[PDB]
Amino acid sequence: HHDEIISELRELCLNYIEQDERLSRQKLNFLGQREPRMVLIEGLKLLSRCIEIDSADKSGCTHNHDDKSVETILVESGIVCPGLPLIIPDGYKLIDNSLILLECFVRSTPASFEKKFIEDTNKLACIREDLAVAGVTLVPIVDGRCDYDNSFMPEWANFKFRDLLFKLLEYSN
Amino acid sequence: HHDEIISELRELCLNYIEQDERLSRQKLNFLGQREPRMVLIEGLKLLSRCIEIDSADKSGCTHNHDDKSVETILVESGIVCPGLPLIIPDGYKLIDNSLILLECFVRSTPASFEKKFIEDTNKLACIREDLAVAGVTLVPIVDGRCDYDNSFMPEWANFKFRDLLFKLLEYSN
Repeated sequence: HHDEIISELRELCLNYIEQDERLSRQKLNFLGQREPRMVLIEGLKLLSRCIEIDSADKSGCTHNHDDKSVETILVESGIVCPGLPLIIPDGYKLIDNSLILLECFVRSTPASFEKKFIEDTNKLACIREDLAVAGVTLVPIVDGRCDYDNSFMPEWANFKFRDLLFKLLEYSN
Repeated sequence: HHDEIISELRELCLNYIEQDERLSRQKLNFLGQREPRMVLIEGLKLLSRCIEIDSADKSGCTHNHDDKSVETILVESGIVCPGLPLIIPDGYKLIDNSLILLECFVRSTPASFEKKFIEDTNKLACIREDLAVAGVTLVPIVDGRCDYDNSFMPEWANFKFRDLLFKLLEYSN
């Protein structure tokens, strides 16, 4: 049954995902879903959020909890940068006149890993000069990962959570 | 003749490598060599230094000009971190209580690119906790590149410089 899969996903979320406050909102969004395709989508977002927070912590920056744009981040610290592409980083840290910007990703093949690393590098590089004129030095960080492992979940639970999400995806295919 | 190759390398160094002060010492070390194997070694170091400075500038940090260790960097800012692995970053920036550490590399295949990215990531990750106890937050940056291009050299000159270094390597093989 699809209800059994959903119930297993619920118990993994509650018992095996570390109780970090930054995950609370997404865990609740996930637990509030009863429709299989919505459980699947919120489950993918939950596992992605674990990876992003893990990357922000390892990179020494603040996880972009409320999906703020670079434009928004600078405005909130009293920095005016007019005419700037829409970039939503995974992490950020405005320190003195330096703006740490973090992009993280997961790729499973070396060729897709390198392609994505170069794309994320170019994405951040595009705003270096725009920030420089506003007196801000870009510190761009690209964190590429080869798997979906993170500090908030034991490896077996992360694997089981992905196995259950796949069964839910098959049920909706 | 090997003297013709050396003379061509000399003119490329002087006429086609941008006159950035951070390259001056290595350009002079290179120009002072007359033996083929020493011209080759100093030429590889020169092209590597162009890439490292280019990475430090793009990463918003200071190029590690005098190959200082992490231990040394912290001592010079009045930060005592006792018992720390020997790590010489390509770049650094101590800002407030945050230590930006930069590792850069060039790899020509996607598999070697990913292998090296993960190794450089782990190298920096090893000191996160050691720095954390000394009140310093590590901001580790790994800049992987797919080629030897840099802002200090036109693409044709960078290619010719590598072509001439290869002919010098063949002469010494």
